[PDB]
Amino acid sequence: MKSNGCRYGTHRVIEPKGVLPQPAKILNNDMSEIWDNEMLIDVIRLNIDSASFHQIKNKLIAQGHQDLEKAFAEHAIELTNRTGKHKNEDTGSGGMFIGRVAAIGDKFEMKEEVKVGDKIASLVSLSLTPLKINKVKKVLLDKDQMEIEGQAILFSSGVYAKLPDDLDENLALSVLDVAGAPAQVERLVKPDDTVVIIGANGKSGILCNAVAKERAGICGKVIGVVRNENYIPTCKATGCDEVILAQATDAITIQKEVSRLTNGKMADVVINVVNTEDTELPSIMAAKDRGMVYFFSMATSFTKAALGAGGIGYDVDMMIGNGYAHHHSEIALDLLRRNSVLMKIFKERYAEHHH
Amino acid sequence: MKSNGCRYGTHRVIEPKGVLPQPAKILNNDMSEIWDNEMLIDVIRLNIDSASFHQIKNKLIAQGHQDLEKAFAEHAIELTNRTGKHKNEDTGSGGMFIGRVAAIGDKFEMKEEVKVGDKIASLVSLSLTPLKINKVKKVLLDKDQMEIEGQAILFSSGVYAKLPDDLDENLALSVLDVAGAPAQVERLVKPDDTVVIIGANGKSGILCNAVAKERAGICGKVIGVVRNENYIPTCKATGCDEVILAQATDAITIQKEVSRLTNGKMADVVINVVNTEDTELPSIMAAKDRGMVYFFSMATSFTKAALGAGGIGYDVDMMIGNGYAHHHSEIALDLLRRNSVLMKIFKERYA
Ligand SMILES: NC(=O)c1ccc[n+]([C@@H]2O[C@H](COP(=O)([O-])OP(=O)(O)OC[C@H]3O[C@@H](n4cnc5c(N)ncnc54)[C@H](OP(=O)(O)O)[C@@H]3O)[C@@H](O)[C@H]2O)c1
Ligand SMILES: [Cl-]
Ligand SMILES: [Cl-]
Repeated sequence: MKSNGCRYGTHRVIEPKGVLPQPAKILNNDMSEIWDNEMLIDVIRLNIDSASFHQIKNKLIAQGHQDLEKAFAEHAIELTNRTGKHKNEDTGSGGMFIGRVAAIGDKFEMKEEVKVGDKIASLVSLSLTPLKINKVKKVLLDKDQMEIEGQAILFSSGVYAKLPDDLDENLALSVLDVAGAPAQVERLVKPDDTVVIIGANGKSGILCNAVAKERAGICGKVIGVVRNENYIPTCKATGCDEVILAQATDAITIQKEVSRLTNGKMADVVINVVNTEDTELPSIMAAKDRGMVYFFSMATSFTKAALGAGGIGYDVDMMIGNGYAHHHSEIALDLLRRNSVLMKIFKERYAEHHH
Repeated sequence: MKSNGCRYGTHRVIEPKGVLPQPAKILNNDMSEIWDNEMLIDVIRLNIDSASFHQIKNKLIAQGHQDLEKAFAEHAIELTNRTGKHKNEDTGSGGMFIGRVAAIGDKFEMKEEVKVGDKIASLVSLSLTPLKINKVKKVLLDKDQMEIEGQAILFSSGVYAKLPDDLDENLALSVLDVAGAPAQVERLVKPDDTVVIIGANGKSGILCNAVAKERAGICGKVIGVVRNENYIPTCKATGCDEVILAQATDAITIQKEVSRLTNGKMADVVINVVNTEDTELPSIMAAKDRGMVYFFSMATSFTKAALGAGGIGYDVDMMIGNGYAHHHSEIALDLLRRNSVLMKIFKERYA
């Protein structure tokens, strides 16, 4: 194993030469030998980023491909062979994965105690991970996941977690992919706050609904936004006091409905968890003056948010959703254990149980 | 005056019929009749964004033509008369306009007090501004300016300011262009904070250096980051206690040098104002734990920031720098009037 390993894994970077793995366009996908403080994982399953999966899927369809599950599998193997990593070349987003530890480097900065063989989750993005895909066993088009056989590198700077034993690996894969959303909502929402959750039926949305109502309290107000009337009971069961039916791209409808529901006061906090483009301005226009707009979505464009707010004279704080926060995996899992409505939904949507 | 006017400009949106003036491709430029909540202005000069004027030029050179200034005019007439606005259809950008108020709507949400015939600067992009161009008088290459004889609409949600009576027109516009940056930094910097300003030598950077030192005060520490050793005196003159020499795209150098100047404590606040790509992680890696990173540059990539920080286990807050903040014009003009060193550099650079 090579000796002088950058904990950020600059030694894997190929192009351009002076940037770190995530902004890098091409990384080193050679698992023949690892560096001194890397880590090798035999990859079970990829959870591609929802904003990315949705963009690739719509790309393959516009390209006219016949068997999406095959077209997607080819899309993965091709891009990972050419770039070294599954980073979407149009959105910049990645995803995460679960696997079994193959090789711990001599100087790997062991955080959580894991030995060779343990089954862990890479909570850092696929947008920075050197990944080799040998075969794609299965594409799950409606769950953003891919069973594969392959290997990936964890740098000593990366975030990882030994899988909980109380849940199945696929439910754990799903909750951990968005564990940063409820952790951040816990910090943003104060008692008596009005919170608007745009994309409230989604995977991170239903966790944010619940945490938002816990934090805002009996006299706070949680408002979900969805475009399918069938989602309304789930949004209310997971925390929403009110639900607006609107396209997340519809700024004028969302602003009028939030205004009506709040006597013109609008929202202290807006949480954006959709996976499509052009929802920046609708998110901004739901916020009270000097309110907080937290963009968790990887379909967010920095330019549409910045110029969207400025163009209409909105002075609101606009945050870039950080998928990492300290203890987020513990905080997310604790939310599931405390909330059985949420645990039931997650198992039904993302786990593979029997009866 | 047409009633039921939308403060956001939707009533002047033609294509697509579901989004706001900014992302829309087609706008209505009929200045024959304005809405009750609008302001008609007589545009004197069009100040196209550098990257847009450095695209209409580098496209017309290919098809030949003549003069280049004579071809930019033709392009703008066609774009504004068809699209309804001067938003580039490739870079998606547009600068600002100066001119004189011609009509004030009855129910218009007046911000700064102006009258008919006052000379205003628009603080929203041309990318959302209904614009009609009757004739171009001159096209100022390399300065990105366009004298015209046209009119433009500001919506009740627009932002504008009257030109100062006590500062050069070009000096004031140059500072109005970046006024959102020092206004927002004075909210983020607390007393005794370590602040790192990446791009400390630029136009918005020296404004941020000064605000950062004022707010952080005698026992705080302001650290500039520049690529060129000739920039150190300017940074110090405008507030940096220290300057780091490094390429903005070099996270590992910047991180080691900030650890050096701070005994490994790093920055409570990192301010990024370089207009160059791949500077997200270099900005993040200068922050201490649970520190704040402010991205003001349009070169920022949302996913590079979000997935940069999460990818390395950095629990820092990251903010999209708004080009607008309440009273930002007055806040930046007052910063210039209070700070003579800053004022002199500005007049020397942009007047
Ligand atoms: N910051 C990070 O590190 C990080 C990590 C993971 C995820 N993310 C981002 O967070 C977002 C949510 O992730 P997720 O796993 O929760 O995704 P998800 O399960 O697919 O949820 C997306 C939700 O958005 C809704 N939606 C999308 N477009 C809409 C529109 N135009 N109008 C109304 N609703 C719309 C969808 O409802 P429909 O059924 O109506 O489409 C769905 O409920 C994604 O953008 C993802 O990229 C970021
Ligand atoms: Cl612009
Ligand atoms: Cl404090």
